[PDB]
Amino acid sequence: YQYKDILSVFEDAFVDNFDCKDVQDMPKSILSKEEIDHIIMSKDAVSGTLRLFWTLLSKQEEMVQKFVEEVLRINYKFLMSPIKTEQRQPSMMTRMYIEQRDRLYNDNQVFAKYNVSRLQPYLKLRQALLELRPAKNVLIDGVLGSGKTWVALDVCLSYKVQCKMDFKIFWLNLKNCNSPETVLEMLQKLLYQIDPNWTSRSDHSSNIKLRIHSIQAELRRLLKSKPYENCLLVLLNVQNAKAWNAFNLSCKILLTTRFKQVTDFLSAATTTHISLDHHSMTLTPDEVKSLLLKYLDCRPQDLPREVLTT
Amino acid sequence: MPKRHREHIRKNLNILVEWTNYERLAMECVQQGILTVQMLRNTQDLNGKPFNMDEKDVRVEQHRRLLLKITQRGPTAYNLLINALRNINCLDAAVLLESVDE
Repeated sequence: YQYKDILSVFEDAFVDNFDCKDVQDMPKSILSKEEIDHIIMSKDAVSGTLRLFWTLLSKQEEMVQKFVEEVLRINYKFLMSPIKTEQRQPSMMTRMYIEQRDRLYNDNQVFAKYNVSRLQPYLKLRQALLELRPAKNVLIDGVLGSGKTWVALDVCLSYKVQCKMDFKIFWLNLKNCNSPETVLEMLQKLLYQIDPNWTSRSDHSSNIKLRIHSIQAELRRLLKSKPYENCLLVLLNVQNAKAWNAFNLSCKILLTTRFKQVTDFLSAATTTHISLDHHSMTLTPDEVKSLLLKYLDCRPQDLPREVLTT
Repeated sequence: MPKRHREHIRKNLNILVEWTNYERLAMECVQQGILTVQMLRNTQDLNGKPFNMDEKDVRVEQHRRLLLKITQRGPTAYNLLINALRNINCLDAAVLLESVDE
């Protein structure tokens, strides 16, 4: 199989026990010089191990085998066993997690490769996830095209997110959803991705709105089922709070609000709200240079850029 | 080892750090094969910020550091601790260590 996929599972072990501070036996080829530095200044293990994973996945698939097979065997004694027992045997839930995760790469193919991990928000968002009650929802707002889609996928990818969420995560993009027809097919596709089964007899052209009430009730009934207790229904670029006014059926939903009206409509108590047009929310110069390196792809010529735009 | 051992080592940090000497425990553990040069250097060292505060708790904190490191080592290492402490002959901490188990 692979090593990089199995890496993302047991972050908890490394944050719990592993420490990069005592692990500084770097082979030159296994790391990009500075990260046996930048990990340390980036706190101890909550972010240091996350960025450790990010950097480790940045390279190809061999130096990770190097890490587990010779770098780890010198100091960590718990830590030989899990990877050897994980690489080959591959448990049932890891398999479904990686299936869903390969799917999440499958439907993107752009952010799936051109992503750059913006730590600090991701650090300040999955906490609302690990808290999110079966009725509450999470709001994120920021500038247009703030990577709100990018960061949403970034956080979604956290193995903790799939694991608690019971690996059932579903996306909807609120594009042109400002008509009481523009949501009908939205509800239809939501049903179908929930289940490609429908009792199409109830269709009544008399009231497109009575029909939307009926489908909301039906999909709510499907919601209150043993597997679908925690099914993740994220809404992308909410055009208006009116669209959400249909999308309220006591779920662990969460929304990336794009407009001030939408984000300010919600109650901060009943709905946690996270900003992006905020000094700490934004990208570091390190983040910016990582992105321009993701795109330009020239380390020696990276310096040839100025310092502007965010 | 189980998390019960983790909670025991963290909750009994004070008695373990007070019954046991710093340098003797360090030399014992390193000669037990428990630590290498890099990790012993890290464990003995601190932020360097605590240089401002009183040295009286510095080494003790370093000694405290030792516990925080050895809980990381494998399940039998605690038994090695059980062995290592008997090399220390500091059995007052050893009985408390063994009290939670069995």
